[PDB]
Amino acid sequence: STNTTDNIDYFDISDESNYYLISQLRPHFSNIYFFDEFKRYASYHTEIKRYEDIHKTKVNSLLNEASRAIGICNRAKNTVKGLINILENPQKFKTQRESYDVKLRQYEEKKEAFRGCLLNKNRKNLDQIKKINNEIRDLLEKLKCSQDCQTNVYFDMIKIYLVDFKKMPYENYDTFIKQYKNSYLSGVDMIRKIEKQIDNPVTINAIKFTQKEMGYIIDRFEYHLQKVKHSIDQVTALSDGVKPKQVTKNRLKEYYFNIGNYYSIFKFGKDSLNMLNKALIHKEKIVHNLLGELFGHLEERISKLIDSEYFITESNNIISQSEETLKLAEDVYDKNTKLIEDLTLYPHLEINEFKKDYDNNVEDLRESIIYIQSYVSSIKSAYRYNVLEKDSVESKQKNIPANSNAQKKVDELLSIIDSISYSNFSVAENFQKMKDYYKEIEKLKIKILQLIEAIKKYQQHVEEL
Amino acid sequence: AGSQKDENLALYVENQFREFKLSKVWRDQHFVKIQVKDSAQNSVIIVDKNGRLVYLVENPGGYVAYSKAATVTGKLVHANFGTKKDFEDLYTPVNGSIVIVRAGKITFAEKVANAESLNAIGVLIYMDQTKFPIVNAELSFFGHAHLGTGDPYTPGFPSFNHTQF
Amino acid sequence: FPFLAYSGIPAVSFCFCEDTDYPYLGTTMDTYKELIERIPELNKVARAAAEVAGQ
Ligand SMILES: *[C@@H]1O[C@H](CO)[C@@H](O[C@@H]2O[C@H](CO)[C@@H](O)[C@H](O)[C@H]2NC(C)=O)[C@H](O)[C@H]1NC(C)=O
Ligand SMILES: *[C@@H]1O[C@H](CO)[C@@H](O)[C@H](O)[C@H]1NC(C)=O
Ligand SMILES: [Ca+2]
Repeated sequence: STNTTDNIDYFDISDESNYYLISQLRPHFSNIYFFDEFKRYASYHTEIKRYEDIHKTKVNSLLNEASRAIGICNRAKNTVKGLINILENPQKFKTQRESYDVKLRQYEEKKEAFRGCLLNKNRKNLDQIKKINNEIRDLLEKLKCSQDCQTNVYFDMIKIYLVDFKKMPYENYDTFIKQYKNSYLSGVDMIRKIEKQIDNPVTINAIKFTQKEMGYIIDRFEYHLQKVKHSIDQVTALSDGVKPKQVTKNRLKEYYFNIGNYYSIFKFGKDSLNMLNKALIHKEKIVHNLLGELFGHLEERISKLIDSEYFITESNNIISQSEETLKLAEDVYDKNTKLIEDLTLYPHLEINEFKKDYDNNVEDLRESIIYIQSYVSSIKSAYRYNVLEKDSVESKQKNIPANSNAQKKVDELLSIIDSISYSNFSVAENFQKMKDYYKEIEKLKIKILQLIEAIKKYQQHVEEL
Repeated sequence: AGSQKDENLALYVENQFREFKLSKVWRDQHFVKIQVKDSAQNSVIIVDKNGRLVYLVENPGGYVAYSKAATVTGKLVHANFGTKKDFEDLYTPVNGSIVIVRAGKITFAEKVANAESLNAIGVLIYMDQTKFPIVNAELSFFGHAHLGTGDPYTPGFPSFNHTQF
Repeated sequence: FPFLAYSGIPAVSFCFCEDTDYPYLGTTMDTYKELIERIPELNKVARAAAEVAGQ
C-alpha cells in the first residue's frame, strides 16, 4: 500500500462557545445548506423571492470568503502534512537526524497552528453569518400574513425530507463503526503489551502515533453519526404528530427554522461521514502494513523463549545423571552379589551378633536400591508432565501460522507467548521437586557406598573366623 | 493476601472506580494474622519399623492454612470423606493415628474437626482420578482449616487499630 | 454465609456449574489457558451471569 495518507481533511475546529461547527469540506458550515433550503423556501413565495435574489449574492460572497480562508489553511496544511509523513513511515523517519519526541512535539505545535488559522478566519466568517441570519430573521418578520397563512409548505417539506431520509444508508455505517471500534480498542491493548515485549521501538512508535490519529477520526465520526441520528429521529418526531391548518407568524417561524436546521444538519452530516469513512479505512490499511513488519521479529522472540522457560537441558542433566548413579549402583552391587550369596551360606551359624549386623545391612542394601528405582520413576513422571505442557504449546504453535489473515496473526503469537507466561507457574514447582529427588539420590549413593564397604570388611571378618 | 501484587491490583481497582465517576469511592484497611510458609520445607515420609533408613514421598508445594506447627509419626487410615456418616461406618479404630481423606463434599475444616473429634493426630488430604480427572498427578493445592469465618485471633470484634489487639 | 448467618441480611449466590466438580480450583494450574480450553466460549457465558446479576 501507501505509507502516507492522501486526504488531510479530517482535521477540524469549532468555536469556543460551541455555537458553530466548521469543516474542511465544502461549504464548511451547515447553515449554508440551511440557506439553500431557505432559498427554495424563498422561491416558494414572492415577498421572499426578492430575498432569494439578495442572499443568493450574500451567501455566494460568504462562500468565497470561506474558500479563500481554506486556501490559507492549505498553505499551512502542507506544513502539517510533512510532519505526518515523517512519523508514519519508519525509514522516512530513519533518514533524518531528529528524534521522535521532538518531532511529535512540533507536530502538536503545527496542528494547533492549523486549527488556529481555520478558527480565526472563520471567526470573521461567523460575524458575517450573524449578519446574514439576522436578515433571515427580518424575512420571517417581513411577511404580510400575521395569522392567515397555512401549514402546507411545512408538511410538504416533511414529505420531501422524509423520502431523502429514507434514501440514506444508516445501518452499514453503524455496524461499521462498531466493528472498527472493537478492532481499534483491541489494537491499543495488544500494542500496549507488545511494547513491553519486543525490542525494536521504531515501528512501535509509528504504530502508536497512528493509533492516536485513528482515535481522533473515530471521535469525529461518532459526533457526526450521533448528530445525524438525532436529526432524523426529531424529524420523524415531527412526522408523528397533530396537524394544524392555521398558524400565527411567530410560531411558524420557529417551526421553519427547526426543520430547516434539521435537514441542514443531515446534508452536512452524510458528507462528513463519507470522508471520515474513506480516510478511516486508509489508516486501517497503514496499521496492517506496519504489524506485518512486526510479527517476524515477534516470532523470533517466541522461538527464543520456548527453549528458555521449560528448564529442559538442566532436567535431562538430572535424569541422565541419576540414571548413571543407578547404573553404577547396580554395577557395584551385582559385582558384590556373588560374594554376598557366598557369604550368607558361609558362617554356619557360628557367630550371632555380627550376623545380626550383616542382615541389618543387607536389608538396608536391597530396600535402598528399590528406593532408587522408585525415585527415578518419580523424576521421569514429573518430567513427562512438564514435556506434555511443552508439546501442548508446540502443537498449538504448528496450527497458529496456517491461518494467515494479516492482523490476527500477531494476536495469536501474543496469545501463545502469553500461554508460556501462564505455564511457568506450575513448571517451576515440577523442576523444584525433581531437584529434591536428586538430592535424595545423592544421599542414597552415600549410604550404598558405606554399606558396600562394610560388607567387604565383613567378608574379611568371616574369613578370619 | 497482603502481598505487593494485591496492593497493585487494589490501587488499580480503586483507580477504576475513581475513573467510572461513582458518587463516592473509599478504601478501608485492617491488620490480620494469617498462616504462611517458612524456610524449612514441610514434608511427608514413610518411616520403617526398623527406623534404619528414610523414604521421601514429596516436598509438597501446597500447605493448609491454620494448621498446627508440629510433627507426627504413626499409621495412616483411609477415611473416605471424613463425614460423620463416613466415620461411623469405618472398620478400624481411629484413635492415635493419622487419617487420609480425598477432597470433596465438605470444607476442609469440617474434615479436620471431625477427625479431631474422633481423636486422630493428623490429616492428609488429596484429590483423585474419579472425582477430579486431571492429566498430571503432580500439582498441589491450598485450603484453610478454620471452622467458621473471620480473622480467628479476633472473634466477634473487628481487627482495627482501635481495639489494641 | 457470614452475611446471612451473622448479620441477618438476605444473601444470594449463583453459579453456572457443571455436574462434576471443577478440577483445579485452588491449585497452581488454574489459569486462563486451561479455562478457555475447558469452556470453549467464555464471553457468552459471563455475559449471561452478568445479565442475571444485573437483573
Ligand atoms: C496499628 O496496628 C499495626 C499492627 O499491625 C501497627 O503496625 C505494626 O507496628 C509494629 C510496631 O511498630 C511494626 O511491626 C510495624 O510498624 C507494623 N507492622 C506491619 C506488619 O506493618 C501500627 O503501628 C498500628 N498503628 C497505626 C497508626 O497504624
Ligand atoms: C485410643 O488410644 C489407645 C490406643 O488405641 C487406647 O488404649 C485407648 O483406649 C483409645 N481411646 C482413648 C479415649 O484414649
Ligand atoms: Ca473479628
